[PDB]
Amino acid sequence: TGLFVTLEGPEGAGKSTNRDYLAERLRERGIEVQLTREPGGTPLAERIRELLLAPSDEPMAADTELLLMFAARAQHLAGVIRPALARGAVVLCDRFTDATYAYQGGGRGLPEARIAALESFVQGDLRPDLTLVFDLPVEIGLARAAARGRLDRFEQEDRRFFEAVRQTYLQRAAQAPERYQVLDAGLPLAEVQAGLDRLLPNLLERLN
Amino acid sequence: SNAMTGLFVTLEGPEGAGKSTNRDYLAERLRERGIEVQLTREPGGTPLAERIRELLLAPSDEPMAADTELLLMFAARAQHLAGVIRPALARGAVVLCDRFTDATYAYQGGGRGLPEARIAALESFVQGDLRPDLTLVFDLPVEIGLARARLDRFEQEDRRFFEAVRQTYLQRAAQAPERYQVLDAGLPLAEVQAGLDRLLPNLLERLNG
Ligand SMILES: Nc1ncnc2c1ncn2[C@@H]1O[C@H](COP(=O)(O)OP(=O)(O)O)[C@@H](O)[C@H]1O
Ligand SMILES: Nc1ncnc2c1ncn2[C@@H]1O[C@H](COP(=O)(O)OP(=O)(O)O)[C@@H](O)[C@H]1O
Ligand SMILES: Cc1cn([C@H]2C[C@H](O)[C@@H](COP(=O)(O)O)O2)c(=O)[nH]c1=O
Ligand SMILES: Cc1cn([C@H]2C[C@H](O)[C@@H](COP(=O)(O)O)O2)c(=O)[nH]c1=O
Ligand SMILES: [Mg+2]
Ligand SMILES: [Mg+2]
Repeated sequence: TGLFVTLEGPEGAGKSTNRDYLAERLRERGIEVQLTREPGGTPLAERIRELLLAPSDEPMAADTELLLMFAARAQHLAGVIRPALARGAVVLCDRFTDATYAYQGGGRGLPEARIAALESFVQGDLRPDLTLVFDLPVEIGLARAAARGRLDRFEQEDRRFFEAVRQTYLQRAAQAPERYQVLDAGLPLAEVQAGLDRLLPNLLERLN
Repeated sequence: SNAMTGLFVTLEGPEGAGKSTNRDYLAERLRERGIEVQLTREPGGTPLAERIRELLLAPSDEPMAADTELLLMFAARAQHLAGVIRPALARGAVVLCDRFTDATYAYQGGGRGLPEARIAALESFVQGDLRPDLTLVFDLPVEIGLARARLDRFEQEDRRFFEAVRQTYLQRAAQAPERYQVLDAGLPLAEVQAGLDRLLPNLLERLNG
């Protein structure tokens, strides 16, 4: 009886920031909210995250990257997301399978059909009830993120990779607007959050 | 490098059957004949695949979902295939691989109860049409193997789990006998190894063919 909401977008778009904003808006209204993120969300899934992000002189096969992302997702679904939904909680999840389509499909060039096969394999028919896409020019997000220290495997990638990621998110949202809301994350944060405030009534609608 | 066909041999069987011992025995016999061998094992075989092995085998208070276990096994396999197995086959090596996808059917299918069709789907997903040229099944009563063998996640399972493992290997071998050889791993090691000596000419025939 819960509601599954995911947050998506390029690096530095404001996913993590706005996850916490939405959580407070919901919690102050007396709603139980479970916050989580991918890859990760459980101790084992966090170990898989570490493998996915750590640079190595050994190149990771694209299939390995895809399978690890879905292995972490399977564990996270079983351990956190499904139990929260069964409790009737709102789950706010920072990244989910749209990120796999964007990064592994758009970025890595893996066929959409292969990603879809694993989506069905891991999730069955489970999909987010609502996905918020925080869209902006990738360089603006990269500048906000201001990566410091050793870059992780995805931070190592070039602009073409991240542009493909961005465009894949937009393409997927355009094909199923009933499930997606695209926010202009290039707006000042106060304006992005006003946009979120305006979606609140509907979110509650889907929820109840 | 050299561009000739190699041979993909896998070794399978219940816990303590003698897979690892006999992989090394075969390696020594082939190297005595001056044949290039690539030794490897699963899950593992590359730095990343070995980190995945660590997650698969280490006990934890957090239950690992069966789907997670299956996907991790195949993620390690994808990396291993790309990094070690395919290149070895392309340069004409005999790959001697301690466990491969038959173990997935046996442990994740027989043991865990995951549907065979789901494992088959991932097999095709990860391997395309690639299968071992020869799979050696070291078969014996599970209690004998266990009495040979701190325990990892799989070693902690019960006897019915291990019987399912054993029987799954035998079933798969019976269905595709052109690809499998079942050895009686309950014999003394020297007799198991005499059996391996006896099959070496056929192994070499597959390598040359
Ligand atoms: N609309 C915005 N305008 C200006 N700065 C923002 C905006 N959204 C987020 N930021 C800032 O950008 C940085 C990255 O935000 P973050 O939520 O970590 O992004 P993500 O999780 O999408 O990578 C943070 O310092 C955050 O305060
Ligand atoms: N046929 C055999 N008879 C007696 N002992 C054996 C035999 N095969 C292996 N062993 C011993 O049993 C133990 C497990 O062998 P190992 O090769 O590690 O098995 P596996 O890799 O199949 O678990 C080792 O101590 C090994 O020397
Ligand atoms: C969830 C998910 C994340 N990723 C990447 C996006 C990010 O670069 C990284 C996670 O970083 P993040 O926690 O800051 O969002 O993992 C994928 O490539 N595929 C996926 O399915
Ligand atoms: C290769 C593989 C191994 N396993 C298990 C069998 C063993 O208990 C364990 C590997 O340990 P081992 O080195 O002794 O063979 O992994 C699976 O469950 N599925 C697989 O696909
Ligand atoms: Mg973030
Ligand atoms: Mg062994």
